[PDB]
Amino acid sequence: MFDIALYEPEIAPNTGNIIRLCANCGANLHLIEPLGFDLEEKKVRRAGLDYHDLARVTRHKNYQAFLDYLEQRGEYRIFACTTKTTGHHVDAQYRQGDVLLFGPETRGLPMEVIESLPMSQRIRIPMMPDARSLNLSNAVAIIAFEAWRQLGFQGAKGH
Amino acid sequence: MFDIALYEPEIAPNTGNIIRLCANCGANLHLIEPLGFDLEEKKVRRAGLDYHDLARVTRHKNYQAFLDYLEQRGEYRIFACTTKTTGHHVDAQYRQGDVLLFGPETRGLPMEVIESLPMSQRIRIPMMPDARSLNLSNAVAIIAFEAWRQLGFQGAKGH
Ligand SMILES: Nc1ncnc2c1ncn2[C@@H]1O[C@H](CSCC[C@H](N)C(=O)O)[C@@H](O)[C@H]1O
Repeated sequence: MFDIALYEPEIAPNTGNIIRLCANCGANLHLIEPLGFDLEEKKVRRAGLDYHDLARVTRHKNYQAFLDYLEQRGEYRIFACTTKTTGHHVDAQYRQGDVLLFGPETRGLPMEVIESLPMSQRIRIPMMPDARSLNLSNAVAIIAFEAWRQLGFQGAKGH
Repeated sequence: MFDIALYEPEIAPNTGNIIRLCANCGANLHLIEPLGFDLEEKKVRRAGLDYHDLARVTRHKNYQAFLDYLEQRGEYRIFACTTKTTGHHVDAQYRQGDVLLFGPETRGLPMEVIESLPMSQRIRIPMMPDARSLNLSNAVAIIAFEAWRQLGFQGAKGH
């Protein structure tokens, strides 16, 4: 129903956490190369997963490959998840086909990518005043579960 | 505000993640001993933390020490994150003074602790069927940011 996309993810445990999370809320996961890690079976199993958990995972050679993929697939909206905007994750009206795009742990999303999208499709999780940024998988968790809430948790156990 | 409490946390990176998270949303963090790890200065620095992040952290000898601390301080409600209930994190009405209680990664909260609280104060995060459990930090993030949302993000940058 909606997808999650990591731009050049750097830290493996984060991507592990985000794979569990996508299974939990039923999102597909997009990893835009280059990655700071391999999905080697031995590291994947050490973190309590296996090859079947990596079915929702699609790799792309670069950002433009990722855009070409979405166009040739169906209707979509990209949301740029960044500290560098004024609009909250709760003020966006989410819908089937949306893509939540997240920046790398260190540099964050490139200015060009964020600027390619209108204000309405840029979203910041509120933070205490003396705070620089959330851990990547925490940001994905928060924004993913706000989108899912707005979609009435379509497809959840007992719901 | 509201607080977060970890019952016998076992895995260090999770608790590191959760200390950053408490600073980011301005919650106090309660660690109920025994822990599965030491908080040695060299591991704390390796995980990108300092004195200021560790001021938010209060340790308790056991569950009852944690309860004694809370009643010596004012009104409070404990909310337990558990799979053993029907109520979603969204369906609870959170309020200033509430405490979000989380079980150890490898064990979950003791039956007795969950049973000590009424149905309304037991909460589960929605899950798609037959999905691996969330990383503990992500579960804390989801429930913490729902409580914060209901409190209109009191105290966030520019509020
Ligand atoms: N408050 C917030 N709102 C929205 N997304 C956030 C966020 N905090 C982190 N993220 C997401 O998590 C990614 C990794 S954090 C990167 C920021 C970097 N440490 C810096 O100095 O700026 C971000 O690019 C963004 O997509």
